[PDB]
Amino acid sequence: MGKRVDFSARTVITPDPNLSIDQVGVPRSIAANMTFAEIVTPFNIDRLQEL
Amino acid sequence: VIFNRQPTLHKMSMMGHRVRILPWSTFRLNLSVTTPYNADFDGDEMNLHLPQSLETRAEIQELAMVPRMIVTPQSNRPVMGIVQDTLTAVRKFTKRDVFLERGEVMNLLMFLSTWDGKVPQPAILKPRPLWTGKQIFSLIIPGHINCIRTHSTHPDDEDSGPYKHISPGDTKVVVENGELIMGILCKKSLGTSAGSLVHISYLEMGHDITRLFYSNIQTVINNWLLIEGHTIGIGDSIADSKTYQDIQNTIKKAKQDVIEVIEKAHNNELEPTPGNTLRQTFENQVNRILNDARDKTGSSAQKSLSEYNNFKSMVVSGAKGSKINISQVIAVVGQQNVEGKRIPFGFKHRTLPHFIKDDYGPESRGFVENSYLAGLTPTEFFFHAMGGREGLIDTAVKTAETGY
Amino acid sequence: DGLKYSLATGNWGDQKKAHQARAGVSQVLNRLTFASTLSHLRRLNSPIGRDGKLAKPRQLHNTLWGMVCPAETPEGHAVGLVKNLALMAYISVGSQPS
Amino acid sequence: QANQKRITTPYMTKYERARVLGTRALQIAMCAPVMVELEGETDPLLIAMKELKARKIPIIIRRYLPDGSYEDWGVDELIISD
Amino acid sequence: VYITNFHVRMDTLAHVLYYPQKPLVTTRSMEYLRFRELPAGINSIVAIASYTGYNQEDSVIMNRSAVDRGFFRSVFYRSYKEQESKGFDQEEVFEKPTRETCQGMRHAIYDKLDDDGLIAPGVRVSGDDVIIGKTVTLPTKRDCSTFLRTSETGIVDQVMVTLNQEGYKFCKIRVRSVRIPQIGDKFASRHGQKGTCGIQYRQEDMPFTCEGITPDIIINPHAIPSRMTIGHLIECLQGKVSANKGEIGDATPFNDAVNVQKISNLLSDYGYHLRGNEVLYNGFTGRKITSQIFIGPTYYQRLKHMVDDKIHSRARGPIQILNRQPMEGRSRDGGLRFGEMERDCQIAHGAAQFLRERLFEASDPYQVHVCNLCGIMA
Amino acid sequence: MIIPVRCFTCGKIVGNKWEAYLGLLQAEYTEGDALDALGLKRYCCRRMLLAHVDLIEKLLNYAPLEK
Amino acid sequence: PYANQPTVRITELTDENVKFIIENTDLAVANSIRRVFIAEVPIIAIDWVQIDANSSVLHDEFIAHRLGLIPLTSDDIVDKLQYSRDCTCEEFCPECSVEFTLDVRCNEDQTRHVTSRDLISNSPRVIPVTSRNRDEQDDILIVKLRKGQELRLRAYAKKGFGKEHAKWNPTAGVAFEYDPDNALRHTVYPKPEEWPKSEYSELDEDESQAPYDPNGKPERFYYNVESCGSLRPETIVLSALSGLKKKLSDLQTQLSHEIQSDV
Amino acid sequence: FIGKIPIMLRSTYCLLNGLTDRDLCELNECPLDPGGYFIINGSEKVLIA
Amino acid sequence: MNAPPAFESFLLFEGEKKITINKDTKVPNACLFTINKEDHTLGNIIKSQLLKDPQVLFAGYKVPHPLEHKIIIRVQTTPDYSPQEAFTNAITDLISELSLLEERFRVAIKDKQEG
Amino acid sequence: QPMIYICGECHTENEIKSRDPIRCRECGYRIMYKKRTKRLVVFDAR
Amino acid sequence: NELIGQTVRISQGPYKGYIGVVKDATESTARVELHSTCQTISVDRQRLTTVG
RNA sequence: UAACCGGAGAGGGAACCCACU
Ligand SMILES: [Mg+2]
Ligand SMILES: [Zn+2]
Ligand SMILES: [Zn+2]
Ligand SMILES: [Zn+2]
Repeated sequence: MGKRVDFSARTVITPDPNLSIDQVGVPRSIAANMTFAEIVTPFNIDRLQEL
Repeated sequence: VIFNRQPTLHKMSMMGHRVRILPWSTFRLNLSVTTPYNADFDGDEMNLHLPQSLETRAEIQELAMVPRMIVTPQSNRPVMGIVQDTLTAVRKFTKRDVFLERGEVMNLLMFLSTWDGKVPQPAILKPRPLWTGKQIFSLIIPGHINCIRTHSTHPDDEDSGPYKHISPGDTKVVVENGELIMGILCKKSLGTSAGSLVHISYLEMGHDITRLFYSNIQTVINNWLLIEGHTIGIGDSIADSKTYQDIQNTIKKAKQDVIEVIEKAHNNELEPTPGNTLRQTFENQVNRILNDARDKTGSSAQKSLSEYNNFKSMVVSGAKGSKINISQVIAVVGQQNVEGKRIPFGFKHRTLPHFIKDDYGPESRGFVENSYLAGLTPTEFFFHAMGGREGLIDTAVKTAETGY
Repeated sequence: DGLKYSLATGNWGDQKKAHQARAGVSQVLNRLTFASTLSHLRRLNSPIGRDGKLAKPRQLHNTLWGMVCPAETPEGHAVGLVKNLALMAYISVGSQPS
Repeated sequence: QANQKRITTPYMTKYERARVLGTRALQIAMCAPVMVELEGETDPLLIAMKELKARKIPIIIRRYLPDGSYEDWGVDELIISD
Repeated sequence: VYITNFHVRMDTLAHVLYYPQKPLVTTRSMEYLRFRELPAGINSIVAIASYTGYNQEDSVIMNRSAVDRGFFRSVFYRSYKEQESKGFDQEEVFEKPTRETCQGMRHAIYDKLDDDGLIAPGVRVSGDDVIIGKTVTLPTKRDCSTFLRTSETGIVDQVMVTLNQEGYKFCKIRVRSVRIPQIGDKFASRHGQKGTCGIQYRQEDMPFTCEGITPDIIINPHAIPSRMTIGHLIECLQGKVSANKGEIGDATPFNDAVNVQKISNLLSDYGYHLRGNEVLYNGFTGRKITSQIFIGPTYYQRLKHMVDDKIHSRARGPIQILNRQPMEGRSRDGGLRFGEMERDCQIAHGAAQFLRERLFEASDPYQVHVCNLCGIMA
Repeated sequence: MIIPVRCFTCGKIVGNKWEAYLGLLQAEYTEGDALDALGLKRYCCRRMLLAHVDLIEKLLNYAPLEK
Repeated sequence: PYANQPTVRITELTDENVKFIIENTDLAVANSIRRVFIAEVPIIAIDWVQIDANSSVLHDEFIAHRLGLIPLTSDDIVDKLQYSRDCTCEEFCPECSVEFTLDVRCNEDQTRHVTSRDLISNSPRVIPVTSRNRDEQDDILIVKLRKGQELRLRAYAKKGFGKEHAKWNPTAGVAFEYDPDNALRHTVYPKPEEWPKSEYSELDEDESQAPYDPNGKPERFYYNVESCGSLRPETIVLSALSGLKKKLSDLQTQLSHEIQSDV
Repeated sequence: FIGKIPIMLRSTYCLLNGLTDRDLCELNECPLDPGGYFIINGSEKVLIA
Repeated sequence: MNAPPAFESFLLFEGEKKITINKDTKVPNACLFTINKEDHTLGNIIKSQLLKDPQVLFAGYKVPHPLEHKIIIRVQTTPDYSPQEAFTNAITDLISELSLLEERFRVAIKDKQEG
Repeated sequence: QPMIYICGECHTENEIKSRDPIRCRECGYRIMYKKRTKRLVVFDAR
Repeated sequence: NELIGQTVRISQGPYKGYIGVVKDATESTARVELHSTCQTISVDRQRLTTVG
């Protein structure tokens, strides 16, 4: 019913008035660890190649 | 990403968000979104899940994204409102005697996202150009929205008598054709109640527009509050010393009225209320004197405060505190209760060893005739600790039943 | 080894009745701040079971004047059960009635 | 059921509106042919939203009625809410 | 400073502060607790104002230049014990593992070790670095070397080598790491008014008095009226009076020889407003603030709940043994729990494919073969 | 531990003041006379000396690690 | 549409501080000069510390922290140095840095106070603020040593400004004030009788604040700039004005390049 | 011989009984340390009442 | 470890521009100037100097985020006149103000020294 | 290779070989501290 | 690789003068742990210089 | 009428105590 998961982080929240309600601030160290898998297409192949 | 604080009780505890990357090592979220999450920024932690498939990415973007989650189906209100500083400075901003110079107006207009680049004609053109805070808030409000609300300090007789549509106190908020005509905006206009201005914005206009309507209020009001400023201090809690004497006379007359009830009880001159025993009707009469005393001192305190007060600046705006907290800081803490009754005889027919046995007086059973500004006597301090302990227990006990 | 086991683990009794014996006696001394050390060295414990909905032992009683600190208690599920010790409060040590 | 007997709503639900976009942008990510002359965008989810507004998505939706039967609704055949 | 001999004391999880100060406003019972010999906190200058909005919901704004000058800077000592021994021939031994000789060896640098198998003090270390090189012989050899805890990233303070009560060689290594206050670090007062840092501005960006006094700390006024901590305000008043007089303030509870009016009449003599309010100017525009700001010395504390001991993420890290779900813990590189209430919230959204992505694909995707006639796995 | 070099708020140097301050306290001087004898006018600088506890003296009572 | 002409008069000049008045300028210009006083005046402080021995009870980074806050007399050397991130040299040259050395060992039974006097500079002009105090005062304590303890270190001093770190902040207190009698009423006193008068006020005791004028703007800015001891307080101001002018000139050059490269 | 009993610091049979502060600093002990605890496998233990 | 380094407030990265110009499409004769690695120190005096020009109809600045180091200045001038030349005239007047102020300050310093 | 250690009690530097019982040749004390390393330490003054 | 494990000095750029140790290396760039701060950075090899 | 190098997912659990929202 409930279990551990991959691709998740946890840290302390702190205020920021200067960004919208649908935005969220993340540290670079968390973002440099959690990954998202994009499928290559001829649109993004150059960007993914540089990446 | 999806993003939650861990005691998830309703479906606004897991809401989608867009990622923005920032230098330091904490999660940062906007201050309205604190209200569904029940966040506190006092050492809270929140955990973030990243959706891995592109299909579930689209699913979160179309179902659980946060501006889509503004109005709940629990109680057909919005969940999010203006809070904690933007609300107080909104109330101070949209008052009738608020005037802005041309540089201040352009600095504030620099923080609107939904601005056409067109500067409105000021409310005063000569001797010198002056805009009004309502006139800028009319630029914040999107589309053509129409609503009518009332301010917290709106007097009841005013609608009955004359000056109904021209209010002397600048209450009765009226927004008409997307433009603030009149009124002062509090909790009852920008908060999370039904028929509030944000709710009309969500129903008449889309969720995407209401998102910008949140962010525009927060930016421009937090950038006006650098000019206005807002504090609290020890001067905010002090009184006239005409008020102090009135409070002391109220306490003295109530405390004498307790003693005469005790004398009528000892001389068997007290007849029991029907449906009650002699003990319960004695208790009822004593608590009636003490509660009427606390209310009268509280009302005297509330009448004493000035317009420039910073306790009143929050309670009128509804941002933080209540009308009993000001009375409990300035005038009288009150009676301390344990399980609805007074402080029980933990010793043999008395409470502490500093009291005579069979002392049903106010000071012997938990009433605190001192304020928080005046400090407490040690008996009253121990009784107030005994009062706070009960609620501190009930907080810990309540959770393991409510979650089950 | 019996004295050393019972003080090292906290199971207060024989090693065979490890689940029967009460635990939480002989905690590791908190050495974070000197005030934390003093408060951990002066601490009482109520061996009525936790997570019970009975508020009455957890309450602040009138016999706590001058002997136990009314303010100080952990805010968690042990409100009123763990209670620290007032300043001039002294605990008797026992003597013969003869 | 037959095209005469369509008793469900002519409106696309929020759940269908989510899942059609997800399963179309996944196809576009796997080099399916776009049904819309795009304006230079490369995000497949924006392309799927553009095809949904353009009413050109080549998917139909099978709504299972609780008796056991179903209805097949074209995405072109029903009203997009947003 | 939790004890005076903290440098001899090899102890896990030690925190000591650079510059502790005794409080300007004290009660007469701190003399007997010896608090003014081992204090925990600094007399800050707080200002209770809504400055930018980074202090709003119980948070706090800090002076970056004061933090640069050493304000609440602390240092964290972590110590590691290790004990060689256990079999008939399976001898543990401290040495440098060699890639030709020893079997299993991490990518980490082992050149930081001395040839005893230990590091000398004064060496910078980081996450996934050896500290104690220990090998057991293989019936060639396999290591049991201990690593520095991931994300700890400190410098070795001292290394002690000795013998246990079993006559075996025994080592304890203590590692410094200084901790500068950053945003997210949890601070508090002496009045139950806690809070995490939300932003740090420099001295230029911070508001200022008629003099160049800028507050080290800014807190929100909306933490006062519901909490009703009026002792915080009286402390902030008595601290200004005591710092101008030269006296240490007296805040014993039931004194009755001191109240707010006497403190106000004292403060009126030193050239201030009698209620503690002052006229601060905006640090950005220079315009003076329309409200007058309540400001003064208040004794704040630094709690042990940093953010760098709590932040952790995961993307397909290690896996449990019995069931093939992720681990638990910041130290074991564990995963968060998508528990029974969170699946329930995702049911209530009606997002079943995200629910399946959480509970099946992100935890343990797996396949079996089952007979088509009887449903037992083949 | 030891006296800080600069005031945290002001940035004025306070690190050279401490031994002079202890010298002035070993006289008829009160604290309120000794601080402005040293020229500390702002209370941000006055709290640096007035609230300091000098634990380096207690640390020097222990034998060192070497000789 | 043009610039205004400000005037200056000094009311106090001291080795410790300067007190002066600026007329006929804007609040923004006045604040930015107040702000470049704090952040963007280049000064010399030590930034590179190598410790060869530390047998004391204060650990290494505590000592390097206390060494960085020690100010260094850089009145004219800081104008002719270069930032070490900009100089062509490898690790350090005398055109980009200044070398300091500290080798102190305690041998007597008396506690050895290591002070800022025990720093030995490479250049005689760049030294700490034990320079001239004649017409008895102590020097900046670094560490106290027991018999048998010692420390040896070598350090280098760079040019920087206080936007990086507060050790490059040349000032102690920058008092700033405009409109001492509340004539513009940028602030609003609820009970104006309770407020003490300023130092620059011109009122009798009868009156508590000036009468409101709608036409007025902020002028007559009163500054008091207190130095730490590294720069003279009179040459903090000139260097801040030159730095702000140089910054504006560089910004105008970049904008000129953008405009003529856009057309 | 019966055994060995773990023993409380700063007690009447601890080795730190009645020592002066200088002698405690000679033994690398803290004079402000109150005692009242046991040292068992090099770990302080405190009997909660 | 997520601490950004102290030099990042004022040092341009490689490939960054100190200044960027973008025309504002909503209204005529308006433009947005984005400055990298500057703060209120420069934007406030630029805004105040622009507001002395009667041919400037709108002028303002903002920082989009304090942790970011960027500043945006929006200028709108009357037709016959450009926001770009308004900006560079404000700079070349503000430099003249600072130069005059520096000269008069050093003269008053010399006059304070025995005069 | 010599690996000089320092006696905790008598502060005597002494060379002990690898795989040897820990003991100081004078006063017989059994706690050694190692020594400070030789490689460079460089710190910012921040 | 040769550079891994070697104490190095950044000799160009804003990080000039910071001593560190090389954790990882490529021909284009390398990863250096800073001795002063608790942060690991990526720097080009042109800026690096081997010391000791 | 020439020129030497090469190996990689580790790693456990139970119990108790303290603490955080
Ligand atoms: Mg909270
Ligand atoms: Zn100061
Ligand atoms: Zn150079
Ligand atoms: Zn020895």
